[PDB]
Amino acid sequence: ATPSMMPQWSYMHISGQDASEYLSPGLVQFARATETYFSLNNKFRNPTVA
Amino acid sequence: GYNVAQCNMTKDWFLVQMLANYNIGYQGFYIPESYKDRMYSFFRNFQPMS
Repeated sequence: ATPSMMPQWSYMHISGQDASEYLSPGLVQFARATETYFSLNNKFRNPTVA
Repeated sequence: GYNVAQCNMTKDWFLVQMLANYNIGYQGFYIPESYKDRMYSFFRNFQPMS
């Protein structure tokens, strides 16, 4: 079935939106502002579906 | 016990060199990528002996 049928898989980031979506946009801009000298590009996993 | 890497070097100097040549160290340590580590770099020419 479509994954959004069950909410848990959406809650644990198993299926649903990506990294850039659920975050409050201020923090996304913050991360994109300091990619070099203080990373944050691995603190959240964004799923994929076939 | 300020020695590290099983050599006679204090931690602080190791951290300073790693930062100044790779911006690496505030988030652990690992092996920097090849193209960012040329011949005259720090890491390629560091040998501890005992």
